[PDB]
Amino acid sequence: PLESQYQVGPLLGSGGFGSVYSGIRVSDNLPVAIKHVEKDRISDWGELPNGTRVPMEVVLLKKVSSGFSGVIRLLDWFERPDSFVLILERPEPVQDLFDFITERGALQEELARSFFWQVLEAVRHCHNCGVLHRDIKDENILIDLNRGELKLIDFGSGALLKDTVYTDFDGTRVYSPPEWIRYHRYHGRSAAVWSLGILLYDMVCGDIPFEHDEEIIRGQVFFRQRVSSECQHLIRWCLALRPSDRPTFEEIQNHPWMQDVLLPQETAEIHLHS
Ligand SMILES: N[C@@H]1CCCC[C@H]1Nc1ccn2ncc(-c3ccc4ccccc4c3)c2n1
Repeated sequence: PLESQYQVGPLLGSGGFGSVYSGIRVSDNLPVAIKHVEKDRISDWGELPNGTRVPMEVVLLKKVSSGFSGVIRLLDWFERPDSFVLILERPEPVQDLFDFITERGALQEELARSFFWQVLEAVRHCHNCGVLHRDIKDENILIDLNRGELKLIDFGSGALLKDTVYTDFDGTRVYSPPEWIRYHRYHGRSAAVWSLGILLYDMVCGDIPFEHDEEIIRGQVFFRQRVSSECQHLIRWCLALRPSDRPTFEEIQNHPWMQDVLLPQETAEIHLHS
């Protein structure tokens, strides 16, 4: 088979996640993203039913890639002596929610609402498939700027969803809940709902609410921009210091602020086109 059925293009980015490149599938000019993960930097390993020892991201993406969904799909993967190479779907034109907020600042509530709903729909899909992302943030959300469809990326800090406590967090500290900071213990859904509150505030305020551990432990949110009282209410609910006091994905989606959402194409025509 060999790994030269893809044509390598510009390096999209690099970090602890490895290196991501823009690619093209030679067989049908399909756009793809190629991620190279060094074997040494793999924290949590997984195993495929056939016995192959692989990165956990491959396990979790195979559980959620039975599309369609708001999750970037794993098309293929390869093993090399000192690395693993993942072939993922690449929307085009595409923009990162982090870069989108860097350019446009605080998003209008109608846009934040459409974007936030699609994340909820995507996260619910991962949970329905027994996968937990565990690093929900603007940097891990791509926008298909023509279709106005958002898609989740980077399951490298994810895990299989479980009803017991997690005592491992390899995600963004400023997006981590107070219970992780204090006890180094959290539960999947409530820790996902905290991060969703950090995300919605980031959308509507143009920045995360907390920079340091004390601000997190305190969990008191100051609104720097004009934001509706219903939106502030949902944010503060998602950011309840006690996990049990946070909403469920159903309660978030049934909140008065989450009503009369736009469809992806309407959002792109009103807010993204031109
Ligand atoms: N969060 C960054 C946004 C801009 C490009 C580099 C990104 N860093 C990462 C980190 C880990 N992963 N894991 C998968 C991706 C990924 C997947 C598909 C992509 C499609 C188009 C553009 C970037 C893409 C990034 C990724 N990007």
